[PDB]
Amino acid sequence: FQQFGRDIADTTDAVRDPQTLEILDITPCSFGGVSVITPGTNTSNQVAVLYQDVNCTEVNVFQTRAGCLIGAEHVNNSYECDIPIGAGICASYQTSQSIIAYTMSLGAENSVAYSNNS
Amino acid sequence: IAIPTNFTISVTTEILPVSMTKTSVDCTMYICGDSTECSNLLLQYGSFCTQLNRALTGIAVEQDKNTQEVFAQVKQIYKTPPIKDFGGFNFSQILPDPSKPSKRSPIEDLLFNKVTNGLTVLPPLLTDEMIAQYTSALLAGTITSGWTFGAGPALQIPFPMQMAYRFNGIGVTQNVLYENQKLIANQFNSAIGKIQDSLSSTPSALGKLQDVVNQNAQALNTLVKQLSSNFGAISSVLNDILSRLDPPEAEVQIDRLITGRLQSLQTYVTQQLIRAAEIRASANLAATKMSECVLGQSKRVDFCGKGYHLMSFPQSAPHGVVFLHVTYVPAQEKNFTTAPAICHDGKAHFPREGVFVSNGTHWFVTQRNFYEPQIITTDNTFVSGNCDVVIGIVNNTVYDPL
Amino acid sequence: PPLLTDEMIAQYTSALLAGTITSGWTFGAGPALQIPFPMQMAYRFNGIGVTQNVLYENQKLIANQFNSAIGKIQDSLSSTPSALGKLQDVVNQNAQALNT
Amino acid sequence: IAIPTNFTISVTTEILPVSMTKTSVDCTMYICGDSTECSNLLLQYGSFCT
Amino acid sequence: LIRAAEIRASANLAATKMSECVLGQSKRVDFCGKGYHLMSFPQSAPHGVV
Ligand SMILES: *[C@@H]1O[C@H](CO)[C@@H](O[C@@H]2O[C@H](CO)[C@@H](O)[C@H](O)[C@H]2NC(C)=O)[C@H](O)[C@H]1NC(C)=O
Ligand SMILES: *[C@@H]1O[C@H](CO)[C@@H](O[C@@H]2O[C@H](CO)[C@@H](O)[C@H](O)[C@H]2NC(C)=O)[C@H](O)[C@H]1NC(C)=O
Ligand SMILES: *[C@@H]1O[C@H](CO)[C@@H](O[C@@H]2O[C@H](CO)[C@@H](O)[C@H](O)[C@H]2NC(C)=O)[C@H](O)[C@H]1NC(C)=O
Ligand SMILES: *[C@@H]1O[C@H](CO)[C@@H](O)[C@H](O)[C@H]1NC(C)=O
Ligand SMILES: *[C@@H]1O[C@H](CO)[C@@H](O)[C@H](O)[C@H]1NC(C)=O
Ligand SMILES: *[C@@H]1O[C@H](CO)[C@@H](O)[C@H](O)[C@H]1NC(C)=O
Ligand SMILES: *[C@@H]1O[C@H](CO)[C@@H](O)[C@H](O)[C@H]1NC(C)=O
Ligand SMILES: *[C@@H]1O[C@H](CO)[C@@H](O)[C@H](O)[C@H]1NC(C)=O
Ligand SMILES: *[C@@H]1O[C@H](CO)[C@@H](O)[C@H](O)[C@H]1NC(C)=O
Repeated sequence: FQQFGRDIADTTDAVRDPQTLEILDITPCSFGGVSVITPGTNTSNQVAVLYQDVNCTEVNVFQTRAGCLIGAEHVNNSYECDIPIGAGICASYQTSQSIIAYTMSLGAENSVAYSNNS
Repeated sequence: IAIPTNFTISVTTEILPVSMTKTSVDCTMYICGDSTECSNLLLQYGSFCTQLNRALTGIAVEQDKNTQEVFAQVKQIYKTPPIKDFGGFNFSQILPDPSKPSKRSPIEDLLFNKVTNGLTVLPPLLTDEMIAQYTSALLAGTITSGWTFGAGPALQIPFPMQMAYRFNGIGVTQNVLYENQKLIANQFNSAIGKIQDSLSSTPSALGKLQDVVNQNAQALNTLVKQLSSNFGAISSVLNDILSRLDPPEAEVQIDRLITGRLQSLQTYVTQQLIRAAEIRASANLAATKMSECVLGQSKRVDFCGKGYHLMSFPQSAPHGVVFLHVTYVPAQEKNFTTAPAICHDGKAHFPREGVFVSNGTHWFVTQRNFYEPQIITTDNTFVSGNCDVVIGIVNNTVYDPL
Repeated sequence: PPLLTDEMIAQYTSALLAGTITSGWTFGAGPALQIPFPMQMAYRFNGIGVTQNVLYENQKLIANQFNSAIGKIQDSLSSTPSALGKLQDVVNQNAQALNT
Repeated sequence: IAIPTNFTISVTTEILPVSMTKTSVDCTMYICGDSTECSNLLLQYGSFCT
Repeated sequence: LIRAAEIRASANLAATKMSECVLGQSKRVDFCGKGYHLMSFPQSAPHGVV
């Protein structure tokens, strides 16, 4: 005898079709903020757009945990963070010149020589 | 006078919150969800939504800065040697575990397991793997260099010699360590094991870290629950209000709803600001603790646990940090009869470093924090004055080593 | 009403005073260990770069100065022009807020 | 160079606040004092009280 | 709330001062009065310490 479901926070998230009794699930269609990643206008005039928390179907397209990044070329290297984005991903204007998104490097690798006599 | 004759090594624990959860709220979408009339009416209020968005962005940036300044204390990344001949000490319970994925220590795994509509959350800039790498680098640098890597370039040093330095730093001769290495190592290992066992057994181990999350969740829940109030209007649902009432009269109801929701948003933002300020204060305290207690040895009392401070090690935790302070504490003491000075030939002898003592028949001089009698000679005392000014001076004989 | 009463606060302060006087700083780190007060003061001088000869030869002068300073502090605390402003401003502010 | 030849022992005071007066204000009694109609009207605002 | 935050900060400072200055001897300058520190004693007061 139940018609429509509800959530813990009192949000409609399940409806049964009247004509054909069958359970359906309701999820709102995607939304999110928009951010623009740019260097100084003195340096250049090229920009990149980060679509926050939206899946790369509703819009050089790159996928991150923060969102869908457009206009940045992925690389294999690792540099110091310049313009933070999220989840350890940073972007900078580097050489020709373009915008690259990478994984930030914590520091230089080291290993001190240890022994019980030195 | 009472002098200890034995010591125990103890390890304690400290938990400090560092960062909050980054959140953002769309003012327009929250107040009016896809309603042209509501948006137009709200347009006649000003820059409240902009102010709220700016405040929330500032909060998020502050959280990221807090975590960065707390954990990014080292310039390079060090690695422990493959050999594990640390003079008999056992560090397997705090070093990263290679067998299990994610490269976290068993204590860190126990810590992680214990804590388990216009609203968006942003991911933190630094991930758990990077935090773990920082903690491992700090731990290895400490273990293999003492405080030299924090002072300047890293310099290696055997661990028993470093512990001898640390004992010398609290007024106890390194003699004691070089005699009781085995006992001290056994006590250290047993204390580490006890901390590992007790942390899981005690239920209220991470009360602060749980409380922060609970408060944030409750605030978000009450903010989202406030959306279902009439605020004196005919109904609390905008589409039904529009479908029922006429355009001339629906304006009042929409205005009442807008007023209520704007007030709710303002209250939520103010509460967030206050809580963020408190969290920032806690993060500053944690950063000071890390700097002054892990990268060095501090003489401040009760700043790094109860007792005389020796060393400490950091461990990461969800939205916080955990310290393991290692301290020295006297255990077993007797009492004797003391004297301020000694008369030899009309001259007064005072101890150089130590205190005079006797068991009832002979007089000796020892240290201050450990019973270790020595015979009285001219290398333990210095002459100053005569035998007529000091109150309570005692006849005796001072041996001549010549 | 507050959880801790004034008598309990006084008991804590008396315990701290007695522990300090009769043990130096040992009771804050481990078990309490007795020590004569002149010897403790000699240690305190030794901690600031002054040898123990100074105290062991000027004990009487130092004691007289200590007692005189304590008396002066008591007299100033009585005949001062409202030095306890920090503890009064809070009460004034709370009263004003409640009155408004 | 100057080297002291005598000393003095000085005692100073320092005052610090610790706690303020605990207080609690009855939300409903303060707003709608013993009034069923006022309480019913207020009940439409939500969780501005708890 | 805003006033209580400040009161809590002052209470934390007082606790740190007590722990570092009554139970031991401190080498921090001007933390425990002008001059070279020797010792200190606490005294209770209404909603504060001295
Ligand atoms: C000082 O204390 C240690 C314990 O911290 C004593 O070591 C214990 O000695 C007893 C008797 O020899 C053994 O049964 C225990 O197993 C020892 N404990 C450990 C951890 O090894 C030590 O004997 C004490 N020394 C003196 C002189 O009293
Ligand atoms: C350091 O401690 C760990 C345990 O905390 C020791 O590992 C144990 O070794 C014994 C003997 O091989 C095994 O029976 C246990 O199952 C091991 N425990 C774990 C958790 O692996 C380790 O041996 C110690 N280090 C040294 C050098 O002995
Ligand atoms: C106080 O210490 C002295 C020094 O050890 C003790 O004198 C020794 O006593 C033992 C007997 O227990 C003798 O075998 C030694 O020859 C003594 N040493 C010297 C240099 O004479 C003295 O006995 C201790 N006092 C007490 C009450 O035990
Ligand atoms: C409504 O009519 C259709 C047409 O046959 C039928 O399949 C459906 O089951 C009917 N609805 C209900 C609730 O019986
Ligand atoms: C994100 O997009 C990819 C690509 O189509 C898809 O496989 C994945 O299921 C999407 N995730 C979500 C949560 O929609
Ligand atoms: C590394 O480079 C290869 C090709 O050069 C590419 O396929 C791969 O995705 C890169 N990986 C990363 C992590 O950049
Ligand atoms: C102090 O000395 C007395 C007598 O010399 C003795 O009875 C007492 O047990 C001693 N105190 C301790 C803690 O051993
Ligand atoms: C210790 O005090 C007692 C009693 O006041 C006194 O008889 C004794 O002489 C004092 N000790 C010294 C070394 O003066
Ligand atoms: C210490 O020795 C001197 C040397 O003559 C003597 O006069 C004095 O009485 C002695 N002290 C005691 C307490 O007997």
